[PDB]
Amino acid sequence: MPSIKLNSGYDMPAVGFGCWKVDVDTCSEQIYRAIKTGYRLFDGAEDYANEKLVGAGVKKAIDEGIVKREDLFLTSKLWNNYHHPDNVEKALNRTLSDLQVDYVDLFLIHFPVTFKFVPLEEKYPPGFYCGKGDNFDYEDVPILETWKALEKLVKAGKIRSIGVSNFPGALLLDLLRGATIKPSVLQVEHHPYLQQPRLIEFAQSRGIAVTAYSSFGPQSFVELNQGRALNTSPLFENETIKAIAAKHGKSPAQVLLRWSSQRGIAIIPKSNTVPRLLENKDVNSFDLDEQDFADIAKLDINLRFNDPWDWDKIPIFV
Repeated sequence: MPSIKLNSGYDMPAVGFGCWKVDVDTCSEQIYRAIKTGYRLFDGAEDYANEKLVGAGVKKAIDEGIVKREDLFLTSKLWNNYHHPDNVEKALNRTLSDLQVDYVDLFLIHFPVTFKFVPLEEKYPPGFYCGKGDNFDYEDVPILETWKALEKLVKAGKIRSIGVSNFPGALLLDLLRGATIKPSVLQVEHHPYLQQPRLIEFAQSRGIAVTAYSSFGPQSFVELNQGRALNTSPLFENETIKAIAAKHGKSPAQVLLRWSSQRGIAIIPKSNTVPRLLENKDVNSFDLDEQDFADIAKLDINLRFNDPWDWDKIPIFV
């Protein structure tokens, strides 16, 4: 129901359905199911390797008359091999073709990292393959060159709003100096173990909407192993989160999502189950108070789960 007005003039649903890590074999049906339930924003990306599957679910729902295209907010993200201005449109055309749509509502630069271009006929999506066997290889395309190509695509009608994912403050600040169309959205890893409060305040002060990912902190096998190795509890089991949930008669999941949604940050949880699907859609049924916000703020330990340093020592967050 609630909406964030982007600096581009369009309304972005505050609560969306996250397509990152969705089960491949049920993806189309979950998308359809989610539209039927009332979800309108779908947060996707070229790297998720499921945009055809998302487009088929979307297609089904539009065909049965449940929603019109203009009612949906489809986000995709430009992958790291496609930053050169010759190639940004090739990537975006594949997204649009996969999604079976004529525009996307939001197209983000996925990471400030420039992998060497790989033809889409060779491998798609390429992931960490950079055309040099198992080795990473990079190309010298400044962020602003990519941004200017995105701007061109906005003016060509293929994208409504553009933004960035996984940008630190200094890089976002420098982008703002060269941008003609300002970034509308900043999407970052955001949970009580990685709060980055000055980054949030910065983005919000410039009228940039913030979308959180990984609102639940560690969830994958690897992230929960790290957690155990660090003697750090999963957020669902964290004593502060459980105390606040108990206090409000709510689940830890609901406290985690509300923490963000109450501060005006967009959320895109994986809702892979009809129980989660309905709980995650009604997160705004209670308000955290000032003491809750103070208790949660103490949890910040700068624990970052999504770090290109881990890929190839790429210094994005250093």
